[PDB]
Amino acid sequence: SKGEELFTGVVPILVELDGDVNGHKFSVSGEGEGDATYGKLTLKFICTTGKLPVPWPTLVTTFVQCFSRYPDHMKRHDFFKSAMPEGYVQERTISFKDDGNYKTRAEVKFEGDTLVNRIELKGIDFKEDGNILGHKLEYNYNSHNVYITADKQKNGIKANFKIRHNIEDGSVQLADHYQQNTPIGDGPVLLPDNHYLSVQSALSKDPNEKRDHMVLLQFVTAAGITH
Ligand SMILES: [Cl-]
Ligand SMILES: [Cl-]
Repeated sequence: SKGEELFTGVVPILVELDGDVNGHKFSVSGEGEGDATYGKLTLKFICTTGKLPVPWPTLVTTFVQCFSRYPDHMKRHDFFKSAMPEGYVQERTISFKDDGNYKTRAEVKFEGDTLVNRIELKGIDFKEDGNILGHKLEYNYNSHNVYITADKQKNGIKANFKIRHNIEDGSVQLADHYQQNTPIGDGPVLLPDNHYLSVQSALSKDPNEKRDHMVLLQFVTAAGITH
């Protein structure tokens, strides 16, 4: 079907983010590939402006849910692939409990044969000595569920979830995520019933890379519709 046929193989990915958090500006480029048949992503991100002024884990969710594995019985409800190749706009607010928030606007679409995620991120109201700008968050990542609902009015979807970032003192920082996705163009989309994505993410470093960077391996599987 439309869009999902573009994901049967391994697809190259490009990620590009312009960020400004509390006035601290940065840019990040990423490259890698996705194999939606297995829900599999492999990505490497490089901060092209120097040192990243926020913890890498805080950007994971912002840096391509069209690569989720939708089981065959759920494929009528895979919005993200259905919008391709024209794509979708993905907007989020990420509210760090007792700290500031990120607002992200992204366009996810094909440019030629490459799946691109172009993002602008703005962060406001952060504590300069908080867990984010104080770099108190551990370089690790928990497994989470992403809860998806249809947005009939906008012909798209919403999602809600709460990321839990381990802090170096053995506590956890909550990062509430509010998400809205809108298809690009007048084409057909598959609006889903309520369901979720089960997401596991592993963060590492490239031993040969001297720039500030993050390697991400992620598995995402849709679930919650069966009966
Ligand atoms: Cl970090
Ligand atoms: Cl969760």
